[PDB]
Amino acid sequence: GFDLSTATTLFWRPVPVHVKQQDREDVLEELTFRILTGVAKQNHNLRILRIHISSDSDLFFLHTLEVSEEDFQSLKNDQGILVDFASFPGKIISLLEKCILAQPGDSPRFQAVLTIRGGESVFKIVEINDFKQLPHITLAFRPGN
Amino acid sequence: SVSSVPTKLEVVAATPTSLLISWDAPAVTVYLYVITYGETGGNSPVQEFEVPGSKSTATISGLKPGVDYTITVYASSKHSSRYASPISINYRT
Repeated sequence: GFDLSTATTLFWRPVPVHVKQQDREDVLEELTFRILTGVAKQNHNLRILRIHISSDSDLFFLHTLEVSEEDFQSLKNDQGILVDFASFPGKIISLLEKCILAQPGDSPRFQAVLTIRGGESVFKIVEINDFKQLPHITLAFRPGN
Repeated sequence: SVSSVPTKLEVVAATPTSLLISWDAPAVTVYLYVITYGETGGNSPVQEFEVPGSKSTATISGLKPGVDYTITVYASSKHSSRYASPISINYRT
């Protein structure tokens, strides 16, 4: 449970995302990202990060991520992150900005991908070079609010 | 560098109760805009809403007619915090 009353919005704008689903065609579509930091109603001491992916065109397209300070430690180790939970939102925003600022003839090229396969969808921002898609951030999103 | 503040802020269209404000966006990729409106020299606390960074216009509703209002647009970017870089105008509805 997130306290939307005590929540602060850091980022609210569309971001270009490559959306892959199992039975549908790949689509390059601009999805609205809203990033919120705040505390839970159950405990002002628990700090939480909220990211909401939505489409202005589709009312059924909703994907949500909530990360707690405890959850961040697992994310920090598994992904080699070197910043604290306080700096974590700003780094995500800068990565989202690089996807927005990406140009067609970019090498390496920054690209954002939302992969929807059943009950979960995995969001990733990658830098595509000659060798590999190197991962900058990978986040697990659940359908709904 | 280039300025992170919105450039030209004006009331484009108006109703006795509502205003539509337009601004020219800063060259920086804007994360969000925060708009504060209140009555010029009034006793009432200032009202604030947020609009997406892609938007260059906003609508303020519920206003009282013939009253002078002070409207401020705050633009957040890489180098601008929430309430840094403000542009304000005064309008009589």
